Order: sequence, then structure tokens, then C-alpha cells
Amino acid sequence: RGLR
Amino acid sequence: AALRPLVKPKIVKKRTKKFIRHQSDRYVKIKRNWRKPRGIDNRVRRRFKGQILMPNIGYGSNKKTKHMLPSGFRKFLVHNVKELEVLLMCNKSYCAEIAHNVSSKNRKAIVERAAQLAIRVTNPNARL
Amino acid sequence: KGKPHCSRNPVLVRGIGRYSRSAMYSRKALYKRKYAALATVTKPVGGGTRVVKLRKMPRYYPTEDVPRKLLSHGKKPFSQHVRKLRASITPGTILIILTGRHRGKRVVFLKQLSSGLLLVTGPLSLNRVPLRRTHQKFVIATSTKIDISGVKIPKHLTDAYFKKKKLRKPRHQEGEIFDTEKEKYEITEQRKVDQKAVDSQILPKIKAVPQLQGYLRSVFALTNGVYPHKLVF
Amino acid sequence: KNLRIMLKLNPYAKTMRRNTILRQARNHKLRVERAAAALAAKSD
Amino acid sequence: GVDIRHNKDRKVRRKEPKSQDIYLRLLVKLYRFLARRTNSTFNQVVLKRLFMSRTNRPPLSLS
Amino acid sequence: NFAELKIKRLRKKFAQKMLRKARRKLIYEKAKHYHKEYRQMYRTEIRMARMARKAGNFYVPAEPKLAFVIRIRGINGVSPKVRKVLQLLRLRQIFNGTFVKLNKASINMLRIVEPYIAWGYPNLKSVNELIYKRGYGKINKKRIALTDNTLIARSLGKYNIICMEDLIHEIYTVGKHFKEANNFLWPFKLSSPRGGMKKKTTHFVEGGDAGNREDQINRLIRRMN
Amino acid sequence: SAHLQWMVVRNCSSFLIKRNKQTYSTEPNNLKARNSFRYNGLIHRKTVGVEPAADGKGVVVVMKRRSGQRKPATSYVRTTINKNARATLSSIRHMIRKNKYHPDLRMAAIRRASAILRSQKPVM
RNA sequence: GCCGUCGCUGGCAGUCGGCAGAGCGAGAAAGAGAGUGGCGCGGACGCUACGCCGCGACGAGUAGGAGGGCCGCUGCGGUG
RNA sequence: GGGCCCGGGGGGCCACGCGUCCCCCGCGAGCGCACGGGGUCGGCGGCGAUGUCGGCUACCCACCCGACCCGUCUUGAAAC
Ligand SMILES: [Mg+2]
Ligand SMILES: [Mg+2]
Ligand SMILES: [Mg+2]
Ligand SMILES: [Mg+2]
Ligand SMILES: [Mg+2]
Ligand SMILES: [Mg+2]
Ligand SMILES: [Mg+2]
Ligand SMILES: [Mg+2]
Ligand SMILES: [Mg+2]
Ligand SMILES: [Mg+2]
Ligand SMILES: [Mg+2]
Ligand SMILES: [Mg+2]
Ligand SMILES: [Mg+2]
Repeated sequence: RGLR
Repeated sequence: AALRPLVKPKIVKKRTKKFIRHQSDRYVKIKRNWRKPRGIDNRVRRRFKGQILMPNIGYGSNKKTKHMLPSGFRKFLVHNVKELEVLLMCNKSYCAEIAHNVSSKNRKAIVERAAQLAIRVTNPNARL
Repeated sequence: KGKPHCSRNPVLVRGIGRYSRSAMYSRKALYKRKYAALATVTKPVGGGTRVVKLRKMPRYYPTEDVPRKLLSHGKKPFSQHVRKLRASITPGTILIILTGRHRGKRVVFLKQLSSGLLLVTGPLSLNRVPLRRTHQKFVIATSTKIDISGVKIPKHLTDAYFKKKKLRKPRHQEGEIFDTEKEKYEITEQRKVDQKAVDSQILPKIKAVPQLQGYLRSVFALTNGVYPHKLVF
Repeated sequence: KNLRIMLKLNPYAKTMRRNTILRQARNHKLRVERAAAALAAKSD
Repeated sequence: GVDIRHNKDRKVRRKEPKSQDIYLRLLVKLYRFLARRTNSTFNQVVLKRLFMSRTNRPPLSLS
Repeated sequence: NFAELKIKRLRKKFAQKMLRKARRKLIYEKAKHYHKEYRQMYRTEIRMARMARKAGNFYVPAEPKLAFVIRIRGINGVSPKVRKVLQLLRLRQIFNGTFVKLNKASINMLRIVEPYIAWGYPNLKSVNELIYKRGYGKINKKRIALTDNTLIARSLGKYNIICMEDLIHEIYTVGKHFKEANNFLWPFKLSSPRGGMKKKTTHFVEGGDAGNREDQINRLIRRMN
Repeated sequence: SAHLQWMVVRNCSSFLIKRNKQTYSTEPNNLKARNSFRYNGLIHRKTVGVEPAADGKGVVVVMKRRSGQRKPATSYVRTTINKNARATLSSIRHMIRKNKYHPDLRMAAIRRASAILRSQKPVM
């Protein structure tokens, strides 16, 4: 989820 | 117009000469067929240096190219016309070799069929 | 529709970049680049329309087929191979042929073609070696160079320009009737004009060096007491 | 002898090797700096 | 050369039944399939017992 | 439907793509911490000798824990007591090599088989060259070449040895699971000594080859591996 | 059953032929002619055969109907396909696939029905 | 590199195809489970399972033992 | 030196999200390149019909190294  | 095989790999043979029998040269009663020498003081079965050699299993041929003639085809003895249709779905990997006894009247109508079936014959000019 | 950009890190050594993974991330500014989320054809006929099928099924199936083969990665075609060249060979360097019909003949190296073959031409009026290709392995690079930087070698002297052309004259019915042997290689007026043009620029520079033309006219050959490993050429 | 098998087994050797190449080009640049500051110490 | 001893290299277990009947050589096919394709060590024992000689699988009594 | 089963299978194919990035990151920061370990264990062995030379005393370094044993004789004419020990050292073949941790019960075997082996204290570079180039694992009782970390993790994983670097660290720094790590390694098969032995039949102190050549085992490893 | 009478026919048949390290079979409806459980043309409940047409041209296809199983006379059905080289290789293909009739034999049937077309052209 | 023996008491009946969905090499005991509420009609080979395929290790030998011989000789019942 | 080189005031990091509670103070798509699960060329050139191309084996000959005559009893046989 970190790269959204 | 040669009938090429499916694939023609490189054939490598670990030995070409025959395996002559010990002392098959000094005598005529001793044929060239091989017999493993089993005598006590024998110099061949002790594997001395510079002597005759022995058929080990190491000399075996590559299974991929074993029994394979120099034309890239394996072989099959054919005794009559009917034994070709057995060979018509192995066309590009096996060949036919009409037997020695099939007379020339039948061998002509065998090479005739194998020509239509594109089966390769090793002795197609045999008898005539 | 982003314009392509070259690599942002120079290659320190083959397979290793100059910058690290984090350095590359910072350089690329990826911190602000977060992203998240045929065969048939109708054709009229003289009736109705026919759904013509492209690449229809084959009409023959051979009794046996060779199975496919595994996939390699490190093998590339010769056209895509990388062409090496020893540092001892530079434009204007004098080379000696050892295998061609011009055995032991000194020639003036011009450049290297795309394929890899060395495009060389000794003065035709001196050694009779025109513009031709020669493999670098089979040529000895003499340690005698002449400034050839100011020589506009025509661009059309590619590998295709120098590729052989089959005479294609085995026989025919016309030829069997009026036979003319198997033909020859008739030097094209192009290969001749190009040879003359290249010589017109190479010869003035060669003649500047004293005795250089005579040396080129000479032929290298081993003599008694001469060993290649003991003399520097 | 195979860079990417060494990275298949030890992904650290990539930075271990980028170092000691940078570190070496900079130690050879420091040496050529000393040795080209001393050719002006026996010329001055 | 290596200094091993090949005295016991050839394990002597039965790779297959010695009989040639075809109502046993079909059971051994079905159970050789179950034996290799399941993780139940039951089929492996049934298969290993279908090989055994007539003196190693003896009769049972009803009692 | 199958629009559900597709995106589901792609979630599985994404969890199996993140469980690999997390493991490559773990292997990376492990090797990065073993570089630090080896640098410390190297610099402090020089500290502990400079601080003794400043005061005038002597620093006796710790007797080494790890030995590398090489078989330098054939199989033709061995005593039975030396043939049982050359096979509990797994040296069943000339030029075979193995790692051995030292204690009383081990040195007293390397004393029994002394005329048949040439053992010593391996460097860290020698364990690198060995584990990488001649490193084979005894998987399923099969000498399987160690080509990927998933061959070491699959067997020695339960000991938190999951890469060729954890393996090297377990061998070099003799660890709790040394018996298991050293026994996972199929004994190394080394070539003939390039250059050549000095004299195979006499101890190393007799200007020969046999016996213990403590520091100098690495000179032989480089010309044999 | 098939596997039962195959365990009887695998070695002591009369069509079995064993020489030159090869082992073919001369069964009527065996295509590829080789001795195997899969291609045997007498053991199974549904077989396929591709013979040449009795005259010069054409290829006959011999399916074995299901109902008549112990009645050799009314067991096989035969269909002569005297068409071009491609429609016959799309008819055998449909005969087998669209019918779902012994479907592992299809490429064998095409490969044989092509050997026949090839062995019926004018020679060179 | 090739032949062979041994071991893995290894793998393959999954050729599961418009009644289709093409996978089980991956470090971590176990379901690519169910339901219950918030156009173009197409897809190599295989499998004599006593068969085929993959991996490693191994390979001396008299006396002696065992196996495999699509090695050979003569006749018999079948079958080509 | 070690402590993530404890804490305060020019180069390399497999570090780079927002919203808190809190002690320490689960799918982003593409596009290529390759030291990446064992070789390919989408590189070429020469000669070839009455004298030449190929044939390892098989016939004769030459030369270099090796090379004592087999069976047998025997601790031991090329054995005077
Ligand atoms: Mg004797
Ligand atoms: Mg004796
Ligand atoms: Mg051996
Ligand atoms: Mg033995
Ligand atoms: Mg035994
Ligand atoms: Mg000795
Ligand atoms: Mg040397
Ligand atoms: Mg001695
Ligand atoms: Mg033996
Ligand atoms: Mg001599
Ligand atoms: Mg006697
Ligand atoms: Mg006596
Ligand atoms: Mg005497």
C-alpha cells in the first residue's frame, strides 16, 4: 500500500 | 533425390575396429569371433600394456545414435509388400531392407510400393 | 509520450553502475513519480459475402516433427555481434597481407567496416591492391603510420558495396547454345572511379615520406636468420 | 568469475564491488596527486 | 579412487511381483498409482505386499 | 465469471513477488552485517596486539577453532585405524577436503591420521573460494551443486541459515549449528596441487607436505582449489 | 476389458512383429502401426482407422460404433473421403474433435491421412 | 562428453480442450474449496506402464555366485 | 573499539508516502538491455563429370611406441  | 531423415545428428563411435580373439592370428582353428580369455597366466585378461583389448561396456554407443546407419536411418527387414505399411508412419526415421530371399519379381513390386510410400530402401538396386 | 533519455548513471564497469540503488532513485526523482490504478475478413463475392480466413490450415502434416528447442539468451547473430579491433591498427597504418593473393604485400589501412572486416587499399599504382576487405587476424600491423585523417573516404564503401556477387553462369539453354565459359569479374566503372578517387588523396601523403612508396612496392618475405619473434615490425 | 551468479547468491557483492573500485580510482588519484606534487618539489 | 565397499550397494527388495498373472499385474498398476500419487502410507504397504511371495503373505483364518 | 479468480490468482502472484523482495533485502542486509562482523574481528585482533606491545606484554591470540583438512595419500596400503578415521573425516578420496572444528577429540584424530593429511587454519578468503567454487550440498543424499540460495534455505533453513553468506559465516565463525552446516557440505573435491607438492611422504616440518601447516594452508588451497 | 485383454495381447498376439530392435503391430485399425495400449485398434471400445480408398483416390475413415461390441460384422462404420488434401484433413479433424471420439488420436489420424494423400499423388 | 550398474523403495494415467481454460521448484504442517449474513471451431510429442522421463553417486578382479541375452544349435505346439 | 559510531549544537543509504493511537527523547501499467535455468550466427569463401570428391572399418605396405606362447598344477611360468 505504501506506493499508492 | 535422396530421402533425407528427420534429423541427421553427428554419429560418434568409441571404437571402429573389430574385437579380434586372443591368438586368432597364429592359428586357423581360432576364428575371429570374440571369446573372453579365462586362462590363469593369460596376458590379455590381465590387461597388460600393448596387448589385445577387451570388449568392456564402456565402448557402448550413444543411445541417441545406436543401430543408426550412416544415412541417419534405422533399419528394418522387409519380407513382402505388406510389411511396408507397418513402416509408413515411421517414414523419416526408419528404412527398409528387402530380405535376401525375396525373388526379383516381388522385390520389384516392393521397391515400387516403397517409392510411393516414400520409404527409403537400402538395397533398391539389389537383384534386377 | 515521454521523450527518451539516456542512462543517468555512467557504466563504471560492464554490468555495474556508478551510482547505487538509492542514488539512482534520488537521481530519477522517483519520490514524486508514484503511480497507481484478426484472421477472418469479409470480402464481397459475385452470391453474397465470404468470410475469407487468413493463414488457413496446412494441407500436409509430415509423419514426424522435430520437437522445439530450449531458449538461450547469450547468443546473438553475427550482424549484432560486437566488432573488436586491436589497438595496433589505426587509420593510415601500414599492414602486411599474409593469406590473400596479395601475400606479403604492404597496404595502407583505411578504416573498419560494419561487419568487422578491415577496409584497406594499398596504392594500386604501387602494389596493385585496390579497395578491398581483409580480415584483421590474417594481417600484420606494421609499426609505420601516416596521417590520413584528412581523407574523405566515400560513404558508399560499405560491406554490401564490397560483397561478392555470384556470377550465376553455370549454364542455360541459351548458354549451352552460345557458350561463353563461366564469365569473369568485370571491374565496374564504379569500383574504378572509387579506386582512382581514393588514390588521388592517398598517394600525395605517401609520397611525402621518403622511400615510403618504394617500401610499399616491396614485398615482405622471411630470409635466412630472420625470426618473427625476434624483430619488431 | 560470473558477476550475476555472484549477485544471484550474494546481492551485497554488487556494492562490495562498486566500492573498492571507486575507492581504488580515488586512491590512485591521490597517489598521482602526491607524485605530481613532488615533481614540482624537486623542480622548485 | 574412492575406498568404499560395494558389498551392500544392491538392495534386494522386490521391485515387482514375480508372478505373471494379469489380474494381479492390474491391481499392482492401480495401487502403484495410488502409492505414488497419494500421501497415504497405506497404499504403499498394500503395494509392497502385492509383490511378496506366496510364503510371505500367508493365509488368515476367519477366527 | 472468472474475473474474480483471475484477480485472486494475481494477488497470489503478487504476494509471492513481495515475499521474495523481502527475502532478498534480508539476505542483503545480512551480508552487509557480516562485512561489519569480519571487519571488527579483523581490526580487534590488531588492537589486542598493539595494546600489548605498548605496555611491553604479549598478546597470545586465541587458538583457532576451524581447520581445513586435505587428504594427500592414496587408498592403497592404509592401516585400519587410519582408514576408519579418514572416513569419519569423510576423506574417502585423495585430494578430498573438509572443514573441521578443533578440540581435544578432533586434534587427537588429526594426530592419528597425520601422515595422510595436510591440514591447517583456513583464511576467510579460502573459505570464500571453497564455498563458492567447490561448494556442493548433500541434499537428499545427492551431491547437488549449490546454484541458488533456495537450496541452502530449503535444508538449513530451520537453523536460520538461508544464503551462501549465512553458510560462510557459520563455517568461518564456528557457530552453534556448525555440525549441521559443515555436514550439509559435500566434502570438497580439489584438483592436484598446481606447481606440485614438496614431498608427500614427510611431515611439513621435515620440508615435506604432511602434517599441520597452520598459516600456510591457504597457499596450498589457492594452488589446489 | 481393455486393460485386461491388453495384458493378454501385449506379447503373444499374431500381429505383433519384433525384429531389428523395433516392435510394430499389424492390427487392422492401428494407426502409426506401433504396438502400444493407446494405438491398438482391437482392444478399445472406440477406435479410429484411416485406410486408403480401394480405388486410386480417396481416404476411408473407419470408426467403431458403440452399440455393437461383440458383433464384428456390424461393429465398424466406414466413410470414403475423396476430396482435396485440406478438406479431408478438416473432416477427419471434425469427425474426431466435434464428436469427442477418442480425441488423443486426432493428430495421428491427420498425420496418416496425409501420408495416404502423399502416397496417392503422381510420383516423380 | 558417452556407456553401464546402483540409489532416489524418485516423476508421468493430467492427452483433465468452445461440456475448454491448460498450473504444482517452492525456504516455513495444511483449499488456485463451496455456499451463508453485514468474429475466426484452433492447440507438437507422449503411455510396447515389463513403457517413458529426471537426478546424483559409482565402474579391478582368480576360485565361486547371480542376473540379462532382439547371442547361437536342433526338433515340437501355435502364429507370420 | 563497541553501543544502528549512545546523546547535544563532502560522499553514500536494499531510506523517501499521508492520518493517528504508542513507548523510548497485498494487483501501477508498459518498453527494451543483458557476465542471468549447458551455442548460435537473421556470418562467409572455395572447388566440383573420365579426373576428381567421400568411405573411420576391410586388403597390402611404411614408420613411431608398446609387445615373451597359449592351456595347466602352482607361493610363484615366457620358462632349462
Ligand atoms: Mg603359464
Ligand atoms: Mg597368477
Ligand atoms: Mg572410479
Ligand atoms: Mg568389486
Ligand atoms: Mg552382495
Ligand atoms: Mg604404498
Ligand atoms: Mg605447469
Ligand atoms: Mg611408505
Ligand atoms: Mg567389475
Ligand atoms: Mg620398444
Ligand atoms: Mg598342469
Ligand atoms: Mg614348486
Ligand atoms: Mg630356467
